[PDB]
Amino acid sequence: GHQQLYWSHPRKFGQGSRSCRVCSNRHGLIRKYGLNMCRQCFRQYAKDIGFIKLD
Amino acid sequence: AIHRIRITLTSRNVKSLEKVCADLIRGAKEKNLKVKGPVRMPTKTLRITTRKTPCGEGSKTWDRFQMRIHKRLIDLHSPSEIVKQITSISIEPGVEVEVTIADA
Amino acid sequence: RDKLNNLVLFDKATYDKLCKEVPNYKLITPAVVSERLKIRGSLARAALQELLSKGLIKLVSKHRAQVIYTRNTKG
Amino acid sequence: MSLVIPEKFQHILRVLNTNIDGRRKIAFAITAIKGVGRRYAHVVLRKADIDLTKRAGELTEDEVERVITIMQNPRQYKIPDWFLNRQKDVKDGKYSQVLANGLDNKLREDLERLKKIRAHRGLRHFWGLRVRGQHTKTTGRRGRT
Amino acid sequence: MAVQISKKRKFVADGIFKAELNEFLTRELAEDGYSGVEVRVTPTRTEIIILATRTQN
Amino acid sequence: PGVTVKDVNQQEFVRALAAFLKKSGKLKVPEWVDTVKLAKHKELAPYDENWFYTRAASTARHLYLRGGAGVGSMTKIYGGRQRNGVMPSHFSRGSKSVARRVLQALEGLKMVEKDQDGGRKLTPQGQRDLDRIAGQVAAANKK
Amino acid sequence: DIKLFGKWSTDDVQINDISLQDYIAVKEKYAKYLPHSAGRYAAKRFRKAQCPIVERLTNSMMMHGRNNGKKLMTVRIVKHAFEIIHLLTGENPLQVLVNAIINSGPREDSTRIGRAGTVRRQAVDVSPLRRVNQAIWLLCTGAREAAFRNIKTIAECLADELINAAKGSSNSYAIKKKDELERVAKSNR
Amino acid sequence: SKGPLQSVQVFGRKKTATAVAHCKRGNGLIKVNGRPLEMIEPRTLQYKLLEPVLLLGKERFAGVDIRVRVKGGGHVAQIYAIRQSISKALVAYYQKYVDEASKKEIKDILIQYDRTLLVADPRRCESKKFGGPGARARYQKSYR
Amino acid sequence: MGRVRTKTVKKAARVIIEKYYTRLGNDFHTNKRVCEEIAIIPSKKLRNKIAGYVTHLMKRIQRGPVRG
RNA sequence: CCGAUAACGAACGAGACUCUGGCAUGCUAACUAGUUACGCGACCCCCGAGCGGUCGGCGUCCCCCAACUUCUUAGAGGGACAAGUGGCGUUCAGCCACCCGAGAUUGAGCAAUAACAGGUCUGUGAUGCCCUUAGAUGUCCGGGGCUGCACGCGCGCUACACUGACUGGCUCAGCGUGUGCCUACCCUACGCCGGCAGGCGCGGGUAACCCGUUGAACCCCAUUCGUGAUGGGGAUCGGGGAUUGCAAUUAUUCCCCAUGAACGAGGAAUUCCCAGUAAGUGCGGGUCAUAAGCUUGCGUUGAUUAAGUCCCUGCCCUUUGUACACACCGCC
Ligand SMILES: [Mg+2]
Repeated sequence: GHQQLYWSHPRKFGQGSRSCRVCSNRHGLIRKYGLNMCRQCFRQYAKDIGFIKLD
Repeated sequence: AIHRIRITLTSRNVKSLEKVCADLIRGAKEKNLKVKGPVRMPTKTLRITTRKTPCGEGSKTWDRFQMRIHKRLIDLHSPSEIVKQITSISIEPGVEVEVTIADA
Repeated sequence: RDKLNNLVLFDKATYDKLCKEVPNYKLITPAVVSERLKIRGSLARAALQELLSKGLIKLVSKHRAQVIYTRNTKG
Repeated sequence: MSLVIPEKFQHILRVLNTNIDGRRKIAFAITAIKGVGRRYAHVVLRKADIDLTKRAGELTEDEVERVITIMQNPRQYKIPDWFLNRQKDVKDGKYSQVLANGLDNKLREDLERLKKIRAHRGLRHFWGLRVRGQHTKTTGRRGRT
Repeated sequence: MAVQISKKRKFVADGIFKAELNEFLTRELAEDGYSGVEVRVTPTRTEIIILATRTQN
Repeated sequence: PGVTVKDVNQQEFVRALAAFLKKSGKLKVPEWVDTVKLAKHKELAPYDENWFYTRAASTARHLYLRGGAGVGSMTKIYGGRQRNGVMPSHFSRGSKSVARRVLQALEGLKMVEKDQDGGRKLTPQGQRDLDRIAGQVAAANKK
Repeated sequence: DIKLFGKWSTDDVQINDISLQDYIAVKEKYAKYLPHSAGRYAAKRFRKAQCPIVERLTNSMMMHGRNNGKKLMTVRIVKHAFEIIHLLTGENPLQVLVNAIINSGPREDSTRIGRAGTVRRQAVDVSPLRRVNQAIWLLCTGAREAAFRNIKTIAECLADELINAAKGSSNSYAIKKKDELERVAKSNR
Repeated sequence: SKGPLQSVQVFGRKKTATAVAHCKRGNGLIKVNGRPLEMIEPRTLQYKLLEPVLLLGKERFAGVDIRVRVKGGGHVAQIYAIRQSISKALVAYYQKYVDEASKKEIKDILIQYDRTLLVADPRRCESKKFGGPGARARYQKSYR
Repeated sequence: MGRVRTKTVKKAARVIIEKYYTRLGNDFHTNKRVCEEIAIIPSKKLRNKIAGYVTHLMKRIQRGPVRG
């Protein structure tokens, strides 16, 4: 409808408040260190970010 | 002026962090500054465990991602003025440097 | 072997049995006297501490779960 | 002294509508009364001023009726209001602690009220199902087959 | 202080920034012989190097 | 041959000081001591009626070990395992007001003072009394 | 000499059989004040042999779920029980234990894979190390089973288990399961 | 009569349990964390604390004061570090203040009875893996 | 068990022995140090494993005709 | 890997490699870690010590106004290689025991060619094809649902107790984490109120600076219980009170008073495992406005049997037969 009810329902928390910054998905989010990255996109940029595998 | 300056360095590779430590304190040693030793702060290990598969089928295998953060503190406390003598930074990529007066 | 239903408190026929033959054998615990005189076991702890104040029975261990006593030297 | 069993001994008593064993501790004997729990028992013996280690079978009859009447009027014997059962009553609002068959029929009164108003818990209780909203998928099968 | 962020969040944010930068550089400069990005960032100002085989385009 | 409370068994000492407080009943023993549980993780109230003298004796001995503790620091020390029923066991602290009213009554005895910072520590008067019972419980240990 | 638990000097005890003379470890070389040691005895074969047998009984006394790591409760009940047997017999508790070990060690057994007559097929005699290992377990289990639904405790249950094994009265579960084994081994020769 | 600066500080660690002894020339006295050697939580295991001192005789301890401190570990692993620290501190005093022949007559008794009094236990832990609930334990795999 | 030496460790060890026979003896720790300046071995673990094979080969070449 | 050798020279994998734990009183450092010494106090002493003892009570980078790295932290390095002795072995390749040694097998990560019609188009502004596209299979809003139960299956937690439960006292960890671009929501010291769940102010920490000396659980020492479906057990259910959120009914969660169910060691079958293992046992992280019975990690306590075999189940090399080649779940 009009601007008053097109986005009426609040989204201050929950999965609806936070989405992935890369693939724009609300599942598998890694909020540790405020990554806000998709569970698979995190591995995609793992080398670029600097997370190495040691053990 | 009379000043005391605390310098802290933080990077991801210890080799270039020990190099940026070495050359800065070495120049002060020639410039007659009283340099406290490099304070090796405990290394912050940023570990994240993430499921390898994107779909959830398999033998339930994970992935352990380590990220090492090393901090070293160097104190440049000579009784005389220090700020004008040290103007260069001569820093390298991968490190973050910091200047702070001992007041705060 | 359906229930033990031991007397919670003594009567005349077991009060004298405790005080005439129990301080006669070396191996005495609240457990052993329970299977001999058919007593409860909480009462046995009360009776044993009575006999320690009466002074006819020596102490050996005194632990919170395994408290043991003994007879004095004979002869 | 581990003395002999008291002569005036009730092997099993009879308090209100139930019986308590006289061969055990008095505090854990009155817990056999429906509505009377352990925490209730170990606060009414302190407020009635009695020995604790005494067995249930050596309570004198005036001590017996004292503990009963202490629990019979818990509102006026320094017992805190957050310790009763039917506190903030639906029926009359007053704060009560019932320890008899009246507890059983006040559970009946609450249950029949839910049936009357046909709430969700009333209907769930009618069918015999769980009412606390837990999963019914794989449990509760012992009472079925 | 509260003005800044912790070292844990700061380095992660920089890694996020590098990953965002490289992906955009690859996407915008796909046909331009682009290879990779190395950033030599100083607190005074940020400075970025784009590695490519052909610079006239 | 001096005697310090740290030089003997603490368990024998803490019972000695609780009875010492029992005879000198000037301590503020509140009106609900016969009612409450000492902790959230405890299902049964303690058997001893003078558990208040027990807790006061316990915390004073602790304050000599280290000062600056607050109400939260006490309830952390006095915390214990919670069975939690069907769920796996957790850890829970004690009762906050129980520690708070014990601590308040201690200044009623004038043996502990609030610090310049948060928490409280011993007065030399309280330090005198803690070691005062330490001497006699050490003498009773030898003889 | 070592005064285990403050008393019961280890220099007086003996092993009556030479198959076990070098496979029991209460000697003066293995004389320890306390039966508790994180000595890493079991990291190698033929190395638990030099582990003190009192230590081995202590380790083997904790079983069945709730008691697998709890060792302080075990050492204390071992201490309570050893005074109990010393009281009930008048002599060295290690001598009570050593007689229990020898008399409860199953001298032979039987083990096969194929179709069997009753339980096993062929009789194979055990090693002296197996003799000590099985005797320790059988004594521990007899105490463990005797203290499950009775008012008696672990120390006294272990006491009668060791005593009935040491003398021999077919009341010890350590010898009763031993003879039940010897019957099957002899019959399946 | 007032000889200054005759002291050593010797540690011992096992299963992360750290004990640091402050050995000094003084009266025969043993204290850990300001507490008597006898007054300690594991009275059942106190004979392990008495095990070093008994095996050497208080003659060697009369002219030595020991001040141990513990900053971690468990309960019984704490003791096994403590007893090692005490004996190693004593033989370190005897190493650099008297002849090491005195160290030999006291080292051989330590090494013959238990090498843990001189060489600490090196086994620490093993990390848990994502296959199951433990370092080696795996979950209950099921086929139907 | 499981300490047999791979091709890499054996091949370099044979070569350096027959090139610097005059500069090599039978002490292991001396042997592990000579190989540092006559061969650039990136691994400290690899260099003293070679020297372990060097001591064995020197112990046999002093008595019999090794293939080196 | 040694050896012969129609082979010769090689490639990858294994090995090697990184990280992790193990000794380093060797070096370098350390007021965002401390230890000793000294000087103040406070107490117990005193018959009297007086360098008696304790203090995580105060101090000596509150820059002239102590020394040092033993404890802590992390860099540079060393150190282990079957180095030495005996034996076995072609006396080679290599194997076994042992002295000395911190360690004589610490665990992970990586992981060859080739393949599966194995899983993912519900991760992606990765995508082909097909479908829909305005009464939308797009998007928004409200409500319901994913919870629903005669039943079977699988992963798990809690018990059946006395090697225990309850009550009080004593007394210890290491991981690791904390205030937001979007995006609102941190971790909490202390003081007061409430019995508890909680509430109200005074701060601190963007962190070896505060939580936090992370006073965890287990256990240690004493009390009650006393072999009963019991003070085991807490299932089911009633009443009441609090926080989070617009929203708590189908009960988010927690607390308090109540009922106290089955269950008294579990059939056929079957999982995991060789030393800091299993197991007991709590604590971090993730999921999170609200949160763990899960999961990923950490810590406390710490055993038994075994140093072997191809018997049941499979695997690798060689030989062999095949009517198999979708390859024995074959063929016929
Ligand atoms: Mg009751």
